[PDB]
Amino acid sequence: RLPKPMIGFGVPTEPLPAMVRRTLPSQAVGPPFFYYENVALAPKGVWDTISSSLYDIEPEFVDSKYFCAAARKRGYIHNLPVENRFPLFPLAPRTIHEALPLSKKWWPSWDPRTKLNCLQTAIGSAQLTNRIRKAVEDFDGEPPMRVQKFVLDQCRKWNLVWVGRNKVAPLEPDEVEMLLGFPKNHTRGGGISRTDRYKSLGNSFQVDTVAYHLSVLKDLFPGGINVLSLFSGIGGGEVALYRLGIPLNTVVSVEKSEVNRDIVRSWWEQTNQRGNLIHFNDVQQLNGDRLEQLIESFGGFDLVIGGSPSLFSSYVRILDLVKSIMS
Ligand SMILES: Nc1ncnc2c1ncn2[C@@H]1O[C@H](C[C@@H](N)CC[C@H](N)C(=O)O)[C@@H](O)[C@H]1O
Repeated sequence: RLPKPMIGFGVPTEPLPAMVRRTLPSQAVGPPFFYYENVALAPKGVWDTISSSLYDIEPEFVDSKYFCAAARKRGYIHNLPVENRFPLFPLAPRTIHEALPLSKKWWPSWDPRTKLNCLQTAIGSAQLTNRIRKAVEDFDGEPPMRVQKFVLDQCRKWNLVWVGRNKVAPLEPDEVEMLLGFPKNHTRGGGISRTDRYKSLGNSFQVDTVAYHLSVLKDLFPGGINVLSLFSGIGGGEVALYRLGIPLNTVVSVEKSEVNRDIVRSWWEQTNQRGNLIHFNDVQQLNGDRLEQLIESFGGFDLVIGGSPSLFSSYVRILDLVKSIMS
């Protein structure tokens, strides 16, 4: 169902495809700009539904493996210009060994991975890494093919990395933070647990990818940008805009988790944003009246952006309200 290399209309690290053009449906244009992200792998009918709900736009499928050392396959529905995109610099390390230098010295020659799988919320238990330890410990390299297959399967499944001889480990949160393009300690401290760190990171945007798409906005909004960020999580979008050097004037962030909200608030302060950050807890508390007053108070929204959430319906309802209001 998906393209041969998932580079969308193009990725910075490879040659542009032969086709980099898109003609936006007439209704799909106009302010505001919108950016919707969903899992790439999904039945035909779902993406059909999403497209029909979002002004007939066809999704742009891209794998974040072209932006970092971990794969992430996503479909992005948007109405942004597609040309003159530039990446965040410097480019993220794109192999496990580049990203995690301490992992290279203990990487067995028989482990061919140079790229991690999609980063998820759950982590490999001590029990499993123990099983792997005992499975490889008996041999002083290399282990029988069937055990090689057993441990390679477990490692791929759980994104385990080598940290010593006979020792694999799940990624620690700082490693995940950097793989996703977040500043270090972005999710550390302040009342969030470790497992919740993994859950908030596992559900986030890959920042380099998103920034590559949003980079076209930098010239358009020198006054600063007003953003409706829906299901904003730990603020992947805001961090992308920030790393792009796009000033943020007003951000309306709708996020159910208090832990996520606090993470984003801390970040907002730490980066000394002069602009305004406004939090709402439920996407269902943004009615036409609330949107109206937000807009008459702060000006219209330049970008509305949301990620992988009836909640999609909430996104659509809200985007439609905003576009209606703005004309
Ligand atoms: N009803 C809701 N209203 C607003 N946010 C929700 C709601 N339900 C779940 N969420 C938040 O949805 C975010 C949707 C995630 N895919 C977001 C990841 C986020 N975009 C990031 O880049 O970090 C999470 O914070 C979900 O917990």
